[PDB]
Amino acid sequence: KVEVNLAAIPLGKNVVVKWQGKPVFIRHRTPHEIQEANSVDMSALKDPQTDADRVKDPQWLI
Amino acid sequence: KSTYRTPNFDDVLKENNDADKGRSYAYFMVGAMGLLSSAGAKSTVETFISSMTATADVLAMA
Amino acid sequence: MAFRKSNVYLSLVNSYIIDSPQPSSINYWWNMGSLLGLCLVIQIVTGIFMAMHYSSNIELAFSSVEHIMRDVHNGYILRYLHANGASFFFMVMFMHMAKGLYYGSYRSPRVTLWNVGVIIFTLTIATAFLGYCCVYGQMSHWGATVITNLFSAIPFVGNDIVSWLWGGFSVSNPTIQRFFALHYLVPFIIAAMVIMHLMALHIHGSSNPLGITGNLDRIPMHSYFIFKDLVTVFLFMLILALFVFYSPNTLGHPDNYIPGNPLVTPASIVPEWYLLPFYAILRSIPDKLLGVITMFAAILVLLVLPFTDRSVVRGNTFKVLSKFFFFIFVFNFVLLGQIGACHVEVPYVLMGQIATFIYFAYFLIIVPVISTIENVLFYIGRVNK
Amino acid sequence: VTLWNVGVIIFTLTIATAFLGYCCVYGQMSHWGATVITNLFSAIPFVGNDIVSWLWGGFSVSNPTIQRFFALHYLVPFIIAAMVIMHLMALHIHGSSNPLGITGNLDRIP
Amino acid sequence: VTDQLEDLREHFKNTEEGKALVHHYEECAERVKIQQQQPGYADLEHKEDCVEEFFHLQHYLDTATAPRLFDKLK
Amino acid sequence: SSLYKTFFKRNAVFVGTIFAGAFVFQTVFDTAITSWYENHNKGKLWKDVKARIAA
Amino acid sequence: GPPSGKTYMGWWGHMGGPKQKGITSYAVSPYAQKPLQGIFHNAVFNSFRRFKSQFLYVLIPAGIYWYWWKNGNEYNEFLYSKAGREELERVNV
Amino acid sequence: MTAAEHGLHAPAYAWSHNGPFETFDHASIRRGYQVYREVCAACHSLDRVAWRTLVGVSHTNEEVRNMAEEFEYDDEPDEQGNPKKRPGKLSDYIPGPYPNEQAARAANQGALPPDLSLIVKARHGGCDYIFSLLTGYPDEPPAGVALPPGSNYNPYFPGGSIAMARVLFDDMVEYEDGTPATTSQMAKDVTTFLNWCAEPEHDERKRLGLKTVIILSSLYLLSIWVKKFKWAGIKTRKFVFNPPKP
Ligand code: HEC
Ligand code: HEC
Ligand code: HEC
Ligand code: HEC
Ligand SMILES: COc1c(O)c(C)c(C/C=C(\C)CC/C=C(\C)CC/C=C(/C)CC/C=C(\C)CC/C=C(\C)CCC=C(C)C)c(O)c1OC
Ligand SMILES: CCCCCCCCCCCO[C@@H]1O[C@H](CO)[C@@H](O[C@H]2O[C@H](CO)[C@@H](O)[C@H](O)[C@H]2O)[C@H](O)[C@H]1O
Ligand SMILES: CCCCCCCC1=C(O)C(=O)c2scnc2C1=O
Ligand SMILES: CCCCCCCC1=C(O)C(=O)c2scnc2C1=O
Repeated sequence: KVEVNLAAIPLGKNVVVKWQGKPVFIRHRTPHEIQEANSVDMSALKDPQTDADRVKDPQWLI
Repeated sequence: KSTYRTPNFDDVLKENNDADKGRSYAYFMVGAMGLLSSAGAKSTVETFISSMTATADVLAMA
Repeated sequence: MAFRKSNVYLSLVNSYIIDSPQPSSINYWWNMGSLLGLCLVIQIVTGIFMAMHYSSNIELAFSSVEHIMRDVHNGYILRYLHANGASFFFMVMFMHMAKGLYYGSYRSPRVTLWNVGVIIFTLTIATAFLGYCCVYGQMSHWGATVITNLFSAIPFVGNDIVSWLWGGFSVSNPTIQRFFALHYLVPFIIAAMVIMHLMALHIHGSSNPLGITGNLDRIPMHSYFIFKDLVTVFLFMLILALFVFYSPNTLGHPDNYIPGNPLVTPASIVPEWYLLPFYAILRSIPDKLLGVITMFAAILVLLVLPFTDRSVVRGNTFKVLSKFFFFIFVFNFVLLGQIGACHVEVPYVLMGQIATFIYFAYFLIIVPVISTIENVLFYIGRVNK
Repeated sequence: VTLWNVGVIIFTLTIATAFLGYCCVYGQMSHWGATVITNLFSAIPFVGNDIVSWLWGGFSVSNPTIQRFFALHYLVPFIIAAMVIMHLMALHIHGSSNPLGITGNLDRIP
Repeated sequence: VTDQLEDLREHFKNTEEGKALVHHYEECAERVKIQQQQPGYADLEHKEDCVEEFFHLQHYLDTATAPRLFDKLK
Repeated sequence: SSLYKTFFKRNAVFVGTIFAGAFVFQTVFDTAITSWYENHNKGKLWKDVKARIAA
Repeated sequence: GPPSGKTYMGWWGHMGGPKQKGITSYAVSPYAQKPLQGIFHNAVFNSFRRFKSQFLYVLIPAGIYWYWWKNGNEYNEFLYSKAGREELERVNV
Repeated sequence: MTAAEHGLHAPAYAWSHNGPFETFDHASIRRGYQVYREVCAACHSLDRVAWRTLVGVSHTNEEVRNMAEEFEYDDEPDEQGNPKKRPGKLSDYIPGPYPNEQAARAANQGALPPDLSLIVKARHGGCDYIFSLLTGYPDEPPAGVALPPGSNYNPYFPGGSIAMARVLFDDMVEYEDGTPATTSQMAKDVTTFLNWCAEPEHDERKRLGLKTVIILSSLYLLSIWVKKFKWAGIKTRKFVFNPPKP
């Protein structure tokens, strides 16, 4: 069980942490990135998912 | 053709003025090959065996 | 009779190495087999001596290899010999295989001989790979990760076989330790397989460059071929020596001098040169399952050749169309290798896809079509009615 | 006779194998056994103590010793296997003997 | 003393070939700063750089200085 | 070549003479090589550097 | 021993070939032959012949593959330079 | 792939150790060690190198002993169990500036200065690359390059953005042998010393190679001659056919 301090992560930066020997990605997304993510049609994805189905808070991709 | 009439070998035969010419060369060749081979075998064997001797990192003088 | 004939043990040696009747006309292409035995010995010997100083634990593996490099007397000679030897093992194997392809060595009555050889090739690939993982460098870790994941492609149980193979959540300490145990085991299975290869070879004997019978003019293995084998054995050693002492790392990857890291995969991954053609084939199929199936098929397709070769004569010596296409196949293979070393970028992806097509088409379309056409040409060029 | 002599070689190889395996546990008995058996070679005049420091790979039974013993314990069993094949080859030329000590050629069964 | 590499680089930046190369790079740098001062540079997704032109220069320099730099060092 | 017939006389060289020669060769050759090698790299070796040092 | 399966190769004295008759071979001891040095003047212009008949079967397929490789490479270089960033967006995705 | 991503190709400098018959220059190794101690050691460890390996290579037995003793290592606990320190001995390994990975990143904006023990073998380009990287920092990045805060530009490094600033400047080291410590002279030195760290067997390996190649070459030539002799009877063999009457 790993704890990451989000308050420490900058704006448009990528942070990587270890959890069960597997790498965990965490990106603090910019407002533009959040739009790019939620403005894509399902027909363009081989594995259909809305950005909403994947992130709880649009600011944090985990 | 008659089997008693031996075909031409002139192009191959050495004009025998020195009978033991080819013998001396062949025997020298084989001999040098044996010499260098034995030296190599000795060096190879020694290389493997000495790899079992004390390593550089364990010869500490307490 | 002579003692070498009557003794239970010596007669085996006599029949295989001394009195064995060989076709008088075989050329230097027939010297690769002995060279392959030599390679097998060099790999086993240098491997056992290094095993004396090696630790399989994931926390010590990399450093123990450095220990072999820096502290063990003549240690670097052992490692560079073992490492460069693996490469030379494949260079010689490809030539052994190509020689068989060109002369129709795979044809009846040597089918069993050819099939056992395919099994050996597979076992050798598996062996070298496991050895590669023992260094536990950056390439090692990701290779161990990719190859073991290859099994997840199997429907239903696939991901299970994988966690099983790993012995945990990911490539870790149970993985590398079982890989070392396995790397030591497999070479002895290859040895046993090499004996079966030789048994199958002994019943009908070697073929020859003319592709016809050798029964009318044979000469003893002893003297003639023992001394001819010596010529290539020394040449083989000279060249290996040049790499071992003068350019030991040219056939390796710099990323393997960096300890494995579970969280970071190198920006540029280029597998072992002898796996590149297969890596390119894998990469050319935009589907996971189909990708691995086609790669494995690139090896198994070798089994098809005895049936698709429709010719009535053995070998390409007297065949214009077959010789030409034989070389298209050879250079296509090299191309596949070159594509494998490049990035997945525009001109390369399509080139990779076409080369893959050509590779399989050689066995399934070109050979059967061409051999049939050549059969007919041979006929109508002499029959007067 | 050949059948019997190959068997003696196998017996020796088996003793050597079990002993090396015994040393891999590295318990109290292991360490002293590794010490005693390797010292057995110091009995050889002149070079004897050298063969020993060589076998140990150092000043005493240590990390170079146990690691080479493991490598060796893995190797030898495959040599026994090859020796077992030669044993069987020698057995096949004349066949098994029987409790009566005489010929079996007049009445054999598959 | 003055650094042997910088000495050789300077000497080569002043040849007919080197001047031609600094010029092409210069013409790029110029064209770039003009694009930055204009409105909307921040949002353009087509911002040009002169790395390519810089690399050509550096390459020429490397080609000329590499076989000579060590004859001057100890 | 009569030079051969003086030492071995129409017979090949025997193992013993081969082994004996091999031991001689191993020493002579190694000295010849180490010599040529060190001379070729004169000025670069530690031997050479140790002389230019005084402590 | 147990009966053995029929093969296409025998051993000295029963190799399996057809009955030979009429053919007569001749040979001279290697000991009586000119020491290895005559493999020139008489055996030099004759050599290299067994490659003047073959090089085409090797050269053409090689040539074909070399040009194909060089073409695709030079195209790649262009695509990733400045001049080709426009065509790159066209052929890429 | 764009040139900026691959990185500028390092050119070929004429290293005195390039060539089948060439040894390292031990004077250069010696100087390089000083540059490492006075500049690099501040952020880079050299974990795989043991003090003893310096003896007879770049320093005397005495010199290395003095150098090792300036550092402290954990000794075996005392008669009562309390931990205690101890000066260094030849058997020890050269110590690094940081106690752990986390402290190493903290002192470098979050970047991790890699261990230099194998650096020369762990990068395509080898010596040419290390040297080029060290002496290739431009005063200003090329026009248009948006360099991230805390980063530096270097064309030889892939992607151009490196977390290591230029650290070599003219005369920042006083070479004990008198040599002018220009930035290129120093880069040339550390790199040579770093090559030795990664390939300590170098000089010896090439000597053994010369012996090995001469014997095998000779053996190869000799075998050809022997083979031809042994084959002469078969090679010159001649046949004649006389059709048997019915
Ligand atoms: C701390 C202030 C440093 C000093 C002093 C030197 N180096 Fe360094 N180095 C440092 C960091 C933070 C990094 C990481 C760079 C990154 O972006 O990851 C490095 C890296 C290197 C490398 C590796 C570069 C690579 O190709 O990956 C090398 C080869 C290197 N450094 C060499 C080097 C030498 C020889 C130094 C003394 C002359 C030196 N560095 C000083 C931080 C610091
Ligand atoms: C224990 C005996 C042993 C045997 C038998 C053995 N190896 Fe290894 N091999 C090792 C060890 C130990 C290593 C790790 C040291 C090293 O990297 O060389 C290794 C490493 C390797 C590597 C990695 C080389 C590198 O880059 O460091 C390859 C490839 C390899 N073996 C191939 C082979 C092949 C092919 C064979 C046999 C046909 C073989 N090995 C047989 C022990 C063995
Ligand atoms: C995919 C095929 C294949 C592989 C791989 C293979 N062989 Fe063979 N081998 C053959 C064929 C077919 C022949 C018959 C050659 C002929 O007579 O035309 C052969 C013949 C031989 C010969 C006889 C001499 C010669 O070279 O023609 C030896 C010895 C031999 N192989 C050894 C080996 C060894 C050792 C290995 C590897 C460890 C090996 N082979 C792997 C196909 C293979
Ligand atoms: C010191 C002697 C010796 C040893 C040890 C030895 N054998 Fe035997 N073995 C013999 C003799 C002698 C025979 C012949 C028995 C007879 O026919 O009277 C024999 C016969 C056999 C037989 C035939 C059936 C039987 O039991 O009589 C087999 C199978 C066999 N041995 C297997 C092995 C294996 C497996 C090993 C050990 C790994 C082994 N032997 C070790 C002496 C030995
Ligand atoms: C019909 O045509 C033929 C033909 O039949 C043959 C046989 C050959 C000749 C070639 C061969 C016979 C090749 C054969 C090769 C093998 C049998 C290799 C078998 C392989 C092995 C790896 C053996 C296993 C070895 C070991 C278990 C021991 C090694 C380890 C040791 C000694 C450890 C020692 C430890 C310590 C502490 C000292 C031809 O050239 C040929 O051409 C026309
Ligand atoms: C794998 C380790 C390699 C070790 C070294 C390699 C083997 C070297 C063997 C060297 C010498 O072995 C030697 O060979 C020559 C043949 O050339 C033998 O000679 C014999 O045959 C020759 C040739 O017809 C006769 O002239 C001679 O009178 C006869 O004694 C000699 O009696 C033997 O003693
Ligand atoms: C016949 C089996 C062919 C093996 C193909 C796998 C090749 C292969 C990959 O696909 C890969 O992604 C990585 S990452 C590090 N090494 C490798 C590697 O060897
Ligand atoms: C055939 C070999 C017989 C082995 C005899 C050695 C027996 C033997 C000892 O003599 C000894 O002192 C010790 S201390 C721990 N283990 C042993 C042991 O096995």
